[PDB]
Amino acid sequence: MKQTLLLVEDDKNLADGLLVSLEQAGYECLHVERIADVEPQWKKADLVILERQLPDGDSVQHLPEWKKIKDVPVILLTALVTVKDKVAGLDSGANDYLTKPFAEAELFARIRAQLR
Amino acid sequence: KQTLLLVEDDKNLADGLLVSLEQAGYECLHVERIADVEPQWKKADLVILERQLPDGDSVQHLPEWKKIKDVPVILLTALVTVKDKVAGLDSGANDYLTKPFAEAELFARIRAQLR
Repeated sequence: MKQTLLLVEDDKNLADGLLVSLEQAGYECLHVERIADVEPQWKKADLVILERQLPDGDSVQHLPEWKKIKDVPVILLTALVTVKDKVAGLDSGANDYLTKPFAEAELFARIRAQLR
Repeated sequence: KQTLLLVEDDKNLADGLLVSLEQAGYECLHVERIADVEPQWKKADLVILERQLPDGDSVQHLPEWKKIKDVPVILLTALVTVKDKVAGLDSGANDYLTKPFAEAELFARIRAQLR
């Protein structure tokens, strides 16, 4: 009875703070820190908050195959901020692309838009 | 064909933008005021919507229009703050792109909303 967000983030300090705000807002959260660990949790998520710069590669390269598993909204959240990065991320299947540093208020609003 | 409705009173911007959108294979409808939006709404597969129009702020009218038809809406404006973005998105917009923008980014975001 809560919408489940999958957060894929290897910056521990950021995820720590973000997960508290998301949980306080009433979301159920799953936290993964590597590309190798995304698939087992993918089907449980109602929306994926996905960083690109992960310890085992670039998640945008794996996003099309994840989309084949389940078509959930995906918001890329990364410090790869150029227009070329954004075009690459969105054309690989992402529904939105929020740059780091970001405002939690914007991330919350973009989550709502994807789940309405 | 996929039909785009552009709501833009900056004539020079719309002029150049409409040429790129038509060249990419989209059919385009151009509106320059809020009063001229409703008749075109139902024809659009996606609305590219500026906020700052001669007859007001379209964010005030966006919830109304969403009740007519739930079309993808990308706000395109120079109201660039988090407060503006939050207000725009919570009023029903699916995406919010700030001015100045890159046509390449807008094209990708148009694709994301229509797939």
